[PDB]
Amino acid sequence: SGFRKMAFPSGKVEGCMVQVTCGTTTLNGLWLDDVVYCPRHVICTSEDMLNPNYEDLLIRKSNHNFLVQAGNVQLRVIGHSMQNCVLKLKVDTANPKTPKYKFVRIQPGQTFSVLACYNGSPSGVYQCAMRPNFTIKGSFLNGSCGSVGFNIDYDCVSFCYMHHMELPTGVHAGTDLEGNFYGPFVDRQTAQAAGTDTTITVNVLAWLYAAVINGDRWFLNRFTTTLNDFNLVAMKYNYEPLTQDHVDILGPLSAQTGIAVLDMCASLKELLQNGMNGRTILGSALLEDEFTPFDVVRQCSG
Amino acid sequence: SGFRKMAFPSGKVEGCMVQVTCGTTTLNGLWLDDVVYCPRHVICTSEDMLNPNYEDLLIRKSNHNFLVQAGNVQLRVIGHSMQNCVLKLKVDTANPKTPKYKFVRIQPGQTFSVLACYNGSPSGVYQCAMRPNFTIKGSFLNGSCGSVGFNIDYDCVSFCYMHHMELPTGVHAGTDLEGNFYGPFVDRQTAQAAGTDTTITVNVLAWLYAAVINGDRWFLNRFTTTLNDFNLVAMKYNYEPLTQDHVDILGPLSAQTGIAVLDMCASLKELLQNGMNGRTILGSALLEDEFTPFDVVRQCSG
Ligand SMILES: CC(C)n1cc2cc(Nc3cc(=O)n(Cc4ncn(C)n4)c(=O)n3Cc3cc(F)c(F)cc3F)c(Cl)cc2n1
Ligand SMILES: CC(C)n1cc2cc(Nc3cc(=O)n(Cc4ncn(C)n4)c(=O)n3Cc3cc(F)c(F)cc3F)c(Cl)cc2n1
Repeated sequence: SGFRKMAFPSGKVEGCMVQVTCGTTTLNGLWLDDVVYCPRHVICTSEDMLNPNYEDLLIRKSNHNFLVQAGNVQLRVIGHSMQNCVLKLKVDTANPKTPKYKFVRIQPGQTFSVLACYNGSPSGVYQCAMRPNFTIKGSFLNGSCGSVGFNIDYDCVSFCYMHHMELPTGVHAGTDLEGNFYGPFVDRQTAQAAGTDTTITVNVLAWLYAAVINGDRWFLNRFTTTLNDFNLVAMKYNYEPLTQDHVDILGPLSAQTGIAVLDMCASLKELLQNGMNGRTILGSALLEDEFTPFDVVRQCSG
Repeated sequence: SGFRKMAFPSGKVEGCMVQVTCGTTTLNGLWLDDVVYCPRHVICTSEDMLNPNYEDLLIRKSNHNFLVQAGNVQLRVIGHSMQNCVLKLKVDTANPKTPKYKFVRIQPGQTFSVLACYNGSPSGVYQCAMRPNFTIKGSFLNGSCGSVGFNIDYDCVSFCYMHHMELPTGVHAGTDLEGNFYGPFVDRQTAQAAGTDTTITVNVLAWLYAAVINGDRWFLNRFTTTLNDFNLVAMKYNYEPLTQDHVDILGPLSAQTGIAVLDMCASLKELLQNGMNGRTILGSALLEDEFTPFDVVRQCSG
């Protein structure tokens, strides 16, 4: 197909990555104005990591225990606090590369760009989606803790994810920039399982709209459905139910193609019930669920 | 610990993107030190684009016919020349964000990051490969002309691609930074086909090693093959030959996984002859060929 996982240009975020070290424990942090944000796990020694008491651990730290570096350049820490699972270190220098920014908490299905970093040095950028079980299928090595995920709209970086940990199945878990985990996970080095995942229905529908835009439309039928009936069927096939917000974000694709959202729902319901019977959509037998309606419009229309 | 198409961080290149305008024709340029590089197609009017005589068109221009804009700042052009299909505009100010850089010509099968840009403004970043038929399967829209492809090694940006055009099939053609096309194409608005494409065998093997590293092993078998006998089958299926150099560069991945290169070849041979019978590898329903061995080593080990 002519669709790629495309990331946002990463330069605005690259200019904000720093390294934070407490003793020998080291990870990545995010320097915006005169504050550095990073996972509070940095304050753990190896022996603390299993079952940390973060209040007690933080109480015994002072500003002079935190080594924050921009490249090789040390930034002096002049205050510290903890908000949920994020440490906030106030530094004596406002980052001159700070972009316009927001902190946002995203829903499952939403996509974002990840800047994978090691020792405060950006290494790679890629797009990924928040799964319905609140994990991401990222690509992260040891030392990636504190890498961030983001979108860029207008000229403003919306930070939505800070990476904390790998789960036993190789998927990834983390927090928003206010330190609240996505999903039921905790920041301790214990085995935590993600729940069973489901397919992101709103994104599958966006993919079907993308196929229509490109002239691949064999799956359009003469039926419609109600949203409630569709949701009840979807859940029988391990598909997420649609929300009212999902119907709304499909609006532009519906308008562009002239296909009502609930008619697309009826078409997807036929595919769930009957399978693709050997046919392909956009050259594939698999339905893509990590392109949002906004991703589709970006790549089709710019 | 996950496998994604990962691009280089784009910030070093973002700082070099400008807009170039000649008359009403406009596209993207690359500002390094005191020179702006862009496709010479920019000197064409609408009527010229169908069948341009570029040396004629260029002698009919002066420095003041070129408008170069870097954000809200106009750069004064104080000289111009052509190098093959690349226009070089000397400006009166050096770019302070110029990275350390080189111009390189890549080989089919090699990968690079693309920074897609519109009207001099970076819009997205993604990884792609130079196809054996010297096209690229990019994500590019109208106005992307002059976007660049690059790799980053240490702190040095190696520019390898400058985007020119989309072919009727929806794939893309462009030049190196010395203005030579990859492939049999010309910078004329006329329908151009590429040669028949093949699959990049060494890259498929690298990606199968990535699959094994990430625990996806169903396709392994215990057949063995010689390099020659694998190559006879590969060529039958429109796969590129595997050379001894290819075998050598897969060595690190062979060592890591304990799977001899020719044992992986025997696995690939079976996949070509039998298909993947509805199964996936690393979530893909088809054999992926846009990851090089180095790509896999970098993403799976650092
Ligand atoms: C001795 C010094 C140098 N030192 C050791 C450290 C170990 C740490 N623990 C983690 C680091 C990390 O990068 N990741 C992310 C990840 N993504 C994919 N892979 C494979 N790894 C982790 O998951 N962890 C474990 C972990 C991190 C948490 F934030 C958490 F709440 C629980 C965890 F189990 C770290 Cl962070 C620093 C180290 N420094
Ligand atoms: C403002 C007005 C006066 N104006 C119109 C222009 C048209 C131009 N022509 C192209 C622009 C472009 O971005 N792309 C790349 C691309 N990638 C995917 N898509 C769908 N399009 C093109 O392929 N072209 C066509 C094209 C470009 C060449 F460099 C070439 F040698 C032959 C071509 F047919 C341009 Cl470049 C500027 C324009 N300005």
